[PDB]
Amino acid sequence: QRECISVHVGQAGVQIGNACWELYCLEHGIQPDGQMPSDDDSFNTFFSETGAGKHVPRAVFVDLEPTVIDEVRTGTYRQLFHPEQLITGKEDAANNYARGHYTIGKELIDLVLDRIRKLADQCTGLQGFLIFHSFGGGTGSGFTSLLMERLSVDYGKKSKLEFSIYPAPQVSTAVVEPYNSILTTHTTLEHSDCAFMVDNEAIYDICRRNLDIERPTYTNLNRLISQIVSSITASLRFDGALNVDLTEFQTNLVPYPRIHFPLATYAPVISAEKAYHEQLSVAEITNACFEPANQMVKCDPRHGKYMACCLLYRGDVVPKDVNAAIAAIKTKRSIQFVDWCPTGFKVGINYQPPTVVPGDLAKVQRAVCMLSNTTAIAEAWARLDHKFDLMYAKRAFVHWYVGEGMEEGEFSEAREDMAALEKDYEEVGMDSVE
Amino acid sequence: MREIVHLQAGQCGNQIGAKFWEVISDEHGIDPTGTYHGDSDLQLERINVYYNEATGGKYVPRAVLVDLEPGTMDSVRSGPFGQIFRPDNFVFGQSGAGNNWAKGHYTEGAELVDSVLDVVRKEAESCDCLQGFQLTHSLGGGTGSGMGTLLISKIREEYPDRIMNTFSVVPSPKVSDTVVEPYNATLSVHQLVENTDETYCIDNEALYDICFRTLKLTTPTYGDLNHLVSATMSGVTTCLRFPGQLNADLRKLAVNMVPFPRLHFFMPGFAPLTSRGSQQYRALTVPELTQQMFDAKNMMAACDPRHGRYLTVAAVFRGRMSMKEVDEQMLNVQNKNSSYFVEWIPNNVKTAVCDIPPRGLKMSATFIGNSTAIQELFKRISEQFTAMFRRKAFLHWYTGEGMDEMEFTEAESNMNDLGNPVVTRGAC
Amino acid sequence: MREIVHLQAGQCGNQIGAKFWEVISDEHGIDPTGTYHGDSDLQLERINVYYNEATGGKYVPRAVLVDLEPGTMDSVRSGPFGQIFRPDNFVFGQSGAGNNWAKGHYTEGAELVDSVLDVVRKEAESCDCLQGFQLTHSLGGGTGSGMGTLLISKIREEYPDRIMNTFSVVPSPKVSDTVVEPYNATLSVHQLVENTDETYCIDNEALYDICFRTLKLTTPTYGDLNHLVSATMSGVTTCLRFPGQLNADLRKLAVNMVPFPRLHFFMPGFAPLTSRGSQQYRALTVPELTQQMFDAKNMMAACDPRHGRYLTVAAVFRGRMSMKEVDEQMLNVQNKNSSYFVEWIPNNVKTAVCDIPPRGLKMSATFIGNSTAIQELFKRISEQFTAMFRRKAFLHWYTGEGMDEMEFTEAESNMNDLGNPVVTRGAC
Amino acid sequence: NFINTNAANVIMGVAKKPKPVYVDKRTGDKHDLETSGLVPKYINKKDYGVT
Amino acid sequence: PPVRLDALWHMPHFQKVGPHLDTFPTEADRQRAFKAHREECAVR
Amino acid sequence: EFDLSDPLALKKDLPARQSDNDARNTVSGMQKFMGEDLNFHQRRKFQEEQNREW
Amino acid sequence: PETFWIQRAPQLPGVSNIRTLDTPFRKNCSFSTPVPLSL
Ligand SMILES: Nc1nc2c(ncn2[C@@H]2O[C@H](COP(=O)(O)OP(=O)(O)OP(=O)(O)O)[C@@H](O)[C@H]2O)c(=O)[nH]1
Ligand SMILES: Nc1nc2c(ncn2[C@@H]2O[C@H](COP(=O)(O)OP(=O)(O)O)[C@@H](O)[C@H]2O)c(=O)[nH]1
Ligand SMILES: Nc1nc2c(ncn2[C@@H]2O[C@H](COP(=O)(O)OP(=O)(O)O)[C@@H](O)[C@H]2O)c(=O)[nH]1
Repeated sequence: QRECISVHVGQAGVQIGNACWELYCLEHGIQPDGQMPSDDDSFNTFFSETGAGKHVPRAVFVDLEPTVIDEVRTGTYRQLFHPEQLITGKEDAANNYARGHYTIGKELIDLVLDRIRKLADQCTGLQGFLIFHSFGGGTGSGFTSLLMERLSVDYGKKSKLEFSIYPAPQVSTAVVEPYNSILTTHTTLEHSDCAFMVDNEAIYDICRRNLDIERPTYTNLNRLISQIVSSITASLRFDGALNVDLTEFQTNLVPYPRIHFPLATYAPVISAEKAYHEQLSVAEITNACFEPANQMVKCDPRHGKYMACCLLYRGDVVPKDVNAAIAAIKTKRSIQFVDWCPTGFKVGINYQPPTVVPGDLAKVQRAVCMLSNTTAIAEAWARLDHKFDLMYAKRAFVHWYVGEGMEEGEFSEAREDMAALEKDYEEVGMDSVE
Repeated sequence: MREIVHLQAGQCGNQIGAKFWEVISDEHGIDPTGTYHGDSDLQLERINVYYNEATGGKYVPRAVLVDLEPGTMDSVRSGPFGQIFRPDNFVFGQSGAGNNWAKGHYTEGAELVDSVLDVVRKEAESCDCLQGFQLTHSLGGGTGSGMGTLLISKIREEYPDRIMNTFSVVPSPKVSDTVVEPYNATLSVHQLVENTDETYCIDNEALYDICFRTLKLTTPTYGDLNHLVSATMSGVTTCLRFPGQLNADLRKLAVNMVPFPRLHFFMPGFAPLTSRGSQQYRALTVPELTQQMFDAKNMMAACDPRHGRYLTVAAVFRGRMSMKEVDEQMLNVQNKNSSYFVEWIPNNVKTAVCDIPPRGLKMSATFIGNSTAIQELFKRISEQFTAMFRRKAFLHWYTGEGMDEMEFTEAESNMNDLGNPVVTRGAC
Repeated sequence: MREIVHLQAGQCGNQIGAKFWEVISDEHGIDPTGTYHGDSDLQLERINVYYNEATGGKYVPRAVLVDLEPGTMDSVRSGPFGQIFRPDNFVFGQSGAGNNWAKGHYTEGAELVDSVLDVVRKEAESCDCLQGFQLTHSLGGGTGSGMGTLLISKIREEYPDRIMNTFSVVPSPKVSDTVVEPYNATLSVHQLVENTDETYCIDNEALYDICFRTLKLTTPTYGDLNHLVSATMSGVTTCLRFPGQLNADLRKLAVNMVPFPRLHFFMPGFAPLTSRGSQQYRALTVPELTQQMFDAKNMMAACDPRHGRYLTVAAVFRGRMSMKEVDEQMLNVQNKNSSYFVEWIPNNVKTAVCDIPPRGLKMSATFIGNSTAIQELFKRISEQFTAMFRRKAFLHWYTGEGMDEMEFTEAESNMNDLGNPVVTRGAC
Repeated sequence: NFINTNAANVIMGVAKKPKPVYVDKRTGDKHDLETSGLVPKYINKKDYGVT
Repeated sequence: PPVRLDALWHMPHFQKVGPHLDTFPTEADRQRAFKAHREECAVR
Repeated sequence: EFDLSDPLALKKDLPARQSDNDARNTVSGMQKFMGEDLNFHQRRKFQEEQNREW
Repeated sequence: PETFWIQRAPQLPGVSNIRTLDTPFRKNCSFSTPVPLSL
């Protein structure tokens, strides 16, 4: 009665998916074959017993290009995912939102919505639809938009979170990313609920400084994103003190209509050696989530004001120590906070200590995950705009989009609404002087 | 599954693609006789990109082998990997190239293009989804220019939504193997521009410079010159043949590298290269890879990037490597060289990483660059064409095969109308 | 972590650097095959200053060997520690300077400096925090003067905030190996002034003085003369390379050793020096190191400091040793010899103590001295120049290479402009 | 002026009305929509219900 | 000194975009808040 | 993933062409080419004695 | 004449079928050889 359908879309997705579902498994026991090595019903949030003792993941990996999903159809977890829940296609989407929301994407939509319906007609109480994608890619920005919109047509006002890889603040692995990103935000600004954002450059540093990994790859990063999906869903899988469901993150975060881009930040992300010298206490873990060097989205939260921050304490966290910490962070005049939000600190205290994947990160008996909606994400939208404009000015790399189904004009309407978004962050910022 | 129809025209294209099939069958574990004997199951996962399956577990390369001289087909059939191609795919005609674009484009070349298209249609409708075509030729000379561009036009007309990569060997300034290289190149670039999607200009000057300065060979010859081109041929088409993190196939390189339809001329490069004396002094890492990729000694065209701003760059790495090094090194190149990159494309460098390296090597990387500096390659051909055309030199047989002065004038005008966009985008 | 790009100009500079690299390789425990064979883990702690790591645990020097003749590269490669350098940074030229500053600065030097700058840019790129550069050259002669100073100027253009340490073999009065060494020295001192950060004036005459009288050698060689230089090279850049108390690197020594932005000519000296017949009678202690260091017979330049005022003095001791004795054997000097020291800078002596001593020796020290007496060398070179310039001689093969008449005149003008601010401070 | 010509080219162009293709299997098998019976195509004829 | 660029180049065509979030009460309240926005963002 | 994070990785890596006849080095691994004439000196000696004899 | 070509002959690009033994650089136009005109 607490199931959560997960639609992983794109390399990033299929890849964060591998990481996410490995943690999911090691947590409930489900071995890389389904058969749980028991000789109880918590697994239902993500798994679905067949009766023969096989637990099948409740997910729909979708990628217009093979390769990524195919390495999952021939690997350790090749017997867990039901073949028809790993829906690949034939041709890619060349980092072109156009061929993801119009041409080579509107063909896989029918089947994916189909599978999503069967994984819904078996749920006794769906909580939402956690969609994982990358703002910067064909399937990531294209299929998600189409999928999100078509979902809204069906599942109407049903929750639909969006863990995403926000464009980088300097690195970037594409030359057309800026475009796809602005186009995506536009088609999902009104169709998505609370889209969480994790920048890669950030995790890269958090892994070189806090997790002692000099040369981090996508897997080190992916596995940390899995710990975040755990805390966000921990309450509806393990017992705690202040449970937090997946319908409250839309209410206790998204303030006004458009604004819906919370940012992620994890706690006790230490590294063995540097854990033999740390009391990882509720306070330490919390103060850390508000340090402008851990925010997993390079966006110095100091150059902006907090709008709503929901903390999620997973582990041995005395309820009193939580109230104490939030108090201390409030006093600190460095951390700011808008006036229209006296109470801006939400708290969820579960009990299951963070799970240790045989790989990296320390065994902590306490850890928090903050999800604030800082107005300091405005810098990011401005940087994305500088980029979109530096190119749209010479209608560069637009032939490809008009070369699929995106009428030139759409590019304008998109950036124009992204400018509206920026003007919104200005209003939600200014404090009534009355 | 996606697949690529390979085409090779002229002596140059035939020999380069022969070395290419040698390289890629070495990668995929295919023996000379066509069967498979390798070591990994990740080699037959995507073998249906270049090899059609036959009876008895045999893999026949999908390639159309076109030439107008009936000796280059014989040499390809008798080469190292000669008993691997289809005998039907050896399409030819007992005639002469005569290193003549008119004789390759309006003559017995046009009398052979129908049989060539029949073979191409066989290999293109023996498919389920075809990514596109990969033609290898030389612009300077016959066949590869004439048959090559005529095949380019008819294949583009028949299949209008498939990617198309042409590896063109373009004439060289200091030495010329044929006299009428500027005529053939001027007549061929006009067909290259408004037909193809990815054109790779490989110059013999840069090939010999890699042979001398980087590799320090004693007697470099055409086997090694085509080996260096097969380098980038293998490097570009690796994400759709072997698994990786952040894959990028032909169309996903073309989208990120072709900002406008006229600009698709690239400068390839492959850079785990070192001499046998400097081999034991190496420190093979991703920063060393970027160091060898971004210098103007490994790039395989005779065009200096110091004379033009980089429009787009793509780096297709091949090896087990950290993505942090790759992202930070591709940022560091852009930051340390600011005036060599255009400002209106922010972060104009694309990254792809495949896991499986080339066999026998820990780690490789291929470079592709669309730059302003493709100026000089078309310009020198334009002044040489103007010099040889003002005095009507070597032209009576060009008009004897059925051409006109206005087609030559249009070819020169379209060479200049390719030069001016890459003039203006090099100056904001 | 810091790095030092080491560059070598001329035959003399190449031999000096060859002995320097033998000394450093012995000091860090690196065998001629390039790998590590040592006794302590402190050798690998800061080995990433002069060496970069390669495959198989092989450390390669970050040295650029530069010469205009392909005859010294062969000797360095055929030397004992010859198979340790990169084969690529042996930058030679198929020409000859022929003992000519004009042919070092305004001729074939101008297009060989581009290749050297490419190599130096690669070596500086492979360094996260480069401390600076270390050029070994001879002022009197071709290559080392002209190309050396041109390289110094262009490296100053490329990297402004990095220390430039220049070991310069200033020509001697007593004996001459080149007739035109006054012209070369006069043209090189100006570019040493209006560029570098620290210049160490080593003199062949004083090297012979040390090797004949102190070491009591019978037949000294250029190997011994270079050994004396390499000793003070290691003694100067040993605090940044080995741990110790009161460390001092190149920038610290420059800060405490130059009072004024031009006055960066120094007088090195390394003196725990014993004869083989006097080693068993040595009582090596802290006052003996200081007195042999400060005696005016172990200097490495023919500039007798008792004729001038010590503007600033720095000393880098090496070994496990006592700090009252450190401070007291320098306070004793400062108070006992008061007229040889300037009065406007009290306590004008800098102390460094490296802990790890030179191997085979218990305890050592090196010396750097900025003094009024260095003006003796410049008056001597100026008198040689004004003896040879008034007759307009040895000059057609300086003006025919691209120079002008007046260039020598402003070289002499700045050469005597050095005459003022190291005589005014010697006479307050 | 090639900037203005390319800008006019991308401004004044209609795109495709692209061809409808649907994928039925997990592998990616494409099938055309009109020729298959899974579309109303022959309902809207001119001889429907009349001789 | 490490000088800073002005505001990043955005389109002069897209600097005239109207609002999509009427979070405030009456219009004079809005400009009187934005006067403090100008004055407090002015440093010291 | 300690293989791409090991401080001692360069001390256990091998050069691409460790020997003149390495079994790893093939057509795909581009460290062994065909124009590098090992047989250059012996070929010149054979040619010179041929010239002599003829 | 012993040449670099005649050493590397069965690996060179532009060498036809070596049916005889003395020179690999003979000409073996037997594969091209259109089927009506062939023995
Ligand atoms: N953690 C993680 N992030 C990834 C991974 N792959 C890509 N990303 C991020 O996502 C961005 C692009 O990924 P995607 O949008 O998913 O790529 P795609 O949609 O599959 O498009 P193509 O694979 O190029 O056809 C990159 O800029 C990366 O920052 C991954 O495997 N793991
Ligand atoms: N890379 C490479 N280039 C070649 C080779 N053989 C010939 N070429 C080039 O091909 C050019 C001439 O070929 P061409 O006359 O067009 O041959 P044709 O097309 O059969 O007429 C010359 O300039 C050569 O540089 C080879 O084996 N490899
Ligand atoms: N210390 C030292 N000095 C040397 C050595 N070899 C040459 N010199 C000095 O170099 C001077 C002549 O070298 P030079 O002509 O300038 O060589 P160049 O720079 O290549 O032109 C002589 O006066 C020597 O004193 C050496 O091995 N050690």
